[PDB]
Amino acid sequence: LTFESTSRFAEVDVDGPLKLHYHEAGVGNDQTVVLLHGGGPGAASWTNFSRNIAVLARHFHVLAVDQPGYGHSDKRAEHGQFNRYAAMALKGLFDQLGLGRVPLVGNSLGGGTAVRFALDYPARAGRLVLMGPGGLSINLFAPDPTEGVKRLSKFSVAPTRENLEAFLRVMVYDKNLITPELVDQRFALASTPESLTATRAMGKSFAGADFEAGMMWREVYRLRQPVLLIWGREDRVNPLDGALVALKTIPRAQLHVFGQCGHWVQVEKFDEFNKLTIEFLGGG
Amino acid sequence: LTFESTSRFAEVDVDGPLKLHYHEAGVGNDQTVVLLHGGGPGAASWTNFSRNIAVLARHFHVLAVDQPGYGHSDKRAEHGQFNRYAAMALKGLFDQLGLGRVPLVGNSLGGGTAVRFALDYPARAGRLVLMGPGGLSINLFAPDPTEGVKRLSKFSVAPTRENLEAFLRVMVYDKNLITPELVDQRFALASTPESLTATRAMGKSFAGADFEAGMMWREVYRLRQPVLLIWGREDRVNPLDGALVALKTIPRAQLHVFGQCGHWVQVEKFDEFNKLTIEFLGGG
Amino acid sequence: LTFESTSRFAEVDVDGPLKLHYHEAGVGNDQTVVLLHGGGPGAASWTNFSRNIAVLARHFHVLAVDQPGYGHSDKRAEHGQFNRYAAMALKGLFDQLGLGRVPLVGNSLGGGTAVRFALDYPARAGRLVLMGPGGLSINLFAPDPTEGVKRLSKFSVAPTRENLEAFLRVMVYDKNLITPELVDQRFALASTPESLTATRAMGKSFAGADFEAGMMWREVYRLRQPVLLIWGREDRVNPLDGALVALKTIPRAQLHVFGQCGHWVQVEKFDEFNKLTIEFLGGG
Amino acid sequence: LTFESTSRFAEVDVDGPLKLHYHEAGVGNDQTVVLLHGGGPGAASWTNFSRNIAVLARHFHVLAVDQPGYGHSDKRAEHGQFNRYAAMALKGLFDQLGLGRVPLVGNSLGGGTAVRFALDYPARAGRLVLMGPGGLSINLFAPDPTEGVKRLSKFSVAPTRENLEAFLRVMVYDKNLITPELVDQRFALASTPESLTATRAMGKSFAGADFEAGMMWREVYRLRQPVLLIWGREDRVNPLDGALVALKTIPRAQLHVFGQCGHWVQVEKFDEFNKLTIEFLGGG
Repeated sequence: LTFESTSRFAEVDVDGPLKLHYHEAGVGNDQTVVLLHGGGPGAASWTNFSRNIAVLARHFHVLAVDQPGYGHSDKRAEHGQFNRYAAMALKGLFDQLGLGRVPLVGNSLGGGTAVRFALDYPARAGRLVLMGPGGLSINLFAPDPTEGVKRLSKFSVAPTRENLEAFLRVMVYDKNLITPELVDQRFALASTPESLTATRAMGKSFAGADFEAGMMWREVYRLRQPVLLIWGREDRVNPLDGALVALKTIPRAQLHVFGQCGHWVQVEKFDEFNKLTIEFLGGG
Repeated sequence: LTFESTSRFAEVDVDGPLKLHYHEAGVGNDQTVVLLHGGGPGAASWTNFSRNIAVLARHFHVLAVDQPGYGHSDKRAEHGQFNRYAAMALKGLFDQLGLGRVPLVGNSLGGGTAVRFALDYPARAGRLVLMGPGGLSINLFAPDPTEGVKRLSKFSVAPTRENLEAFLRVMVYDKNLITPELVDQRFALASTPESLTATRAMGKSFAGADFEAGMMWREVYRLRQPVLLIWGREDRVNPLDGALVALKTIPRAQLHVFGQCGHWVQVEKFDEFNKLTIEFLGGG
Repeated sequence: LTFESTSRFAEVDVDGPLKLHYHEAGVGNDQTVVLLHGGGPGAASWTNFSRNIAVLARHFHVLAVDQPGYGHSDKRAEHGQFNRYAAMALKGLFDQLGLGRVPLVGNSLGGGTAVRFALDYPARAGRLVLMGPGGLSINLFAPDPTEGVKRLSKFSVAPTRENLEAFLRVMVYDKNLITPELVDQRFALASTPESLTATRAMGKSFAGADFEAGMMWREVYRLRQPVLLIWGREDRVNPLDGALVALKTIPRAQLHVFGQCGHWVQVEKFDEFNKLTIEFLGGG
Repeated sequence: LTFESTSRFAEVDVDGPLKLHYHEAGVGNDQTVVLLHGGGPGAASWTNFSRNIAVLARHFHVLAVDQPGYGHSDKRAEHGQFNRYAAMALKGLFDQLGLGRVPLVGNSLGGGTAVRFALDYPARAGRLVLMGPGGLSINLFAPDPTEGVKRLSKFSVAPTRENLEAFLRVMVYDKNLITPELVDQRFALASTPESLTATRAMGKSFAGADFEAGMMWREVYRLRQPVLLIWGREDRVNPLDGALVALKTIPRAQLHVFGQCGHWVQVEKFDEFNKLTIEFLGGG
């Protein structure tokens, strides 16, 4: 399984044609699952889930979608509240691919997209696995913006290799995961004018007319499906105190916290993450 | 300054005439403040604030209002979401007394009413002092219903002196405050058939069409005034974990927690509560 | 597998001969695990883990020990801090059975025993699975004693069927688990003079010369092994706020919270509990 | 009331002579209070409390003490656990001035020193006011080291004006308080070779034999006096989650949180902090 063998494109309508890149694997399997990556500079489906896709493709039909603004999906300069926009894109892709009800797996911004989609198209969303998700999280103790969010912002406004590497280092517990290669590739993707325009448009979509769409901690008491919250104890971007309202108000919630783990849960606890996900989503 | 010398009635309009009983003192002072008691069986303005009224009336024009369902105020068999209903009553009283923008002090249910008023009539509410408020509180750790709320429900089903005294015991840290006289004064009001009709009417109001009006932890981010949250560390009705969302999301929040203090803060910590409130509200 | 086929006895020295009852199964397997039940009236190894033992005996050599004061183990009227006493008993049993390093699974009082044993004999304790454990838990929000602890206490002082059934009902989320049969058997065991003497001696062992042995939230930063904290979101005896210091200070900690689950985690989430335990403890 | 008019030295014994510099005012008043500043680079009694000293000296006999390692106090290259060391210095000063039992006000590091003193010399410490205290704080949600503490460490390694100004920025909510004058006054003290030797000596002291002396969240259950914990809601050094164990386990705790306030509470919320402190300490 490679970036190229799994690579696919689809065009959907969100206020016009919109091209979504995604990765597909496990086409023989009967349960489809959708993976949604996080929102940091240079984030994409393959770079964020590359290894998880191989493992999960043994049990499920995996669709790992590059969210609008990211990877090889379109990077419009104008859109509404990012999660609402990304959820409409995904709904376009569900209709095109003929999907019914599908479980969703989302990290950070992708978690928020998964929840916005689950609230807006309740019949189409199955079980949710959310790794340090944005939107449903509300930092009851941490001053906002957090250190990790400030380092994300600083890169958007001063896109240097040094700012990118500062962000990558607060994303993980074990800083030896941040190789000079991984910084080289993320910087190259992240610092293109189109990726920098997309990040600014994403970051400033939260303060707009439909800003309440991002405040999903107000809404998640409406979810009826089982939801697995997964947190790295040492997450500096979306810290653990952000889990509490979702854990309290989602009727069929569970929470798994990993010690010695940051924001990149699916990489830093690769084996334990994949086993939780396969078991919670049934087993394919 | 007695029950009799301070007693007042007003007839206000809430889908028809509604008699409110209240207590008024410090008519000599130019700064008005409204006190709103909690929703415990047999609660009323004088039994819950009698001694606070005397101290506060040195500095302020004090209106302590028996909420609908309580004391000598009308006890309708049917109404909407209680806080919405009680806030509309209060709005009626404000127009009749020609009050402009007035600070509000409120314990538990009357704290929820204060907030519902401050949200629904934003120009009419000043600084808020809220002691273990209901509605804007959401217990992130405490399983609902709490031990305190189960005792409130039990009295509603089996209205005996014993069930009233079990409720009063979990309302306070120092159980010696629960005198046979206080029990006799609460049980006299609590056990009238009008009072018992008002309690069921209230329970029904939280499950009805406008039930979201009760979930003010989703809305307090909209409050523009200074808000003093006051908690007893040992509150068994609305425990301390219920303060966190309001403290995070109210821009001009402050929190004061008293150790060795339960749900009846204005009495358990009389002198400290009176001094905090006088200072926070600007001293007269 | 039955109460009788698995039943075993061993005599150990703790300030004199002490008889411990325990249940043994999976003698063919190579990994031993020790199960330690909770401290509520009538609690025992078979009644608390009966079904889990069958499942876990497929992968491990299960030793489910009746803690001193419980089941068919001795019920002395005098001992030191209960967890220290129970940990010395278990150390006696490890030596007698020729065990080396063994993982431990403990609910509530048994969790505290497992931790006290892991701190006092560090080489003998493997991975720990702790379900709403006592001792390492400190209720940062919940007033102590909790509702569930009060109902435990009330039974010890007024051992009626009605008090026992009140305790059993706050131990679980789904109150239909508390059958008239389960109340009949627990009451019969719990209300014997020897079981009532043991419970009082356990309950009053926490306020004695070695009281600091019970305050294990001060010590768990010394644990070096992986530890799985498991909590029912709706636990009313040892609520979730008690997890936070252990989750923070144990280096290799994880936390799994189950929504719609009380204190009897291993029964109320039988399948999800057994799968977490088998996976965390390796797989046998 | 100036730096010069209030300046004092005492030579005390801590394994040998130790010069402490302090500021004294309100020699007219019979109730003494000691103020202990935080451990930020270039912190001292006058830069951290100058204006508080003037207000407090209307009511109290104020001693504001430059802790060892700071201001004009001795800056030894080696010492034990800092708080233990600083508390022994303070004990020396108490005996020389013939102080009996005196209340203590302390921010961050000086809050830890206040508590270490109150534990180690229980008869000599009165009421404690503690603003974002270190040592008794343990961050149940915030990954350690916090953003604030990493900036303190970074200055220690690369002592530039820029690194000092980055530290000051995360110390306060209103960044306009960080004037070029304050930066110049802190950077003057911070960048001396004695000061930079005192910072490393301090870091080494937290990893040494008596490192537990620093973990006072394990010991504050022993405090018998009233304790006012004061927190800025936006403290990025010692965040609000660090208050919870101390608030739970100090019998006579109170907590006051200010919204729109960081780590420098005595200045960010000058008038409210001065009024709380004067009232809590008994008004003179």
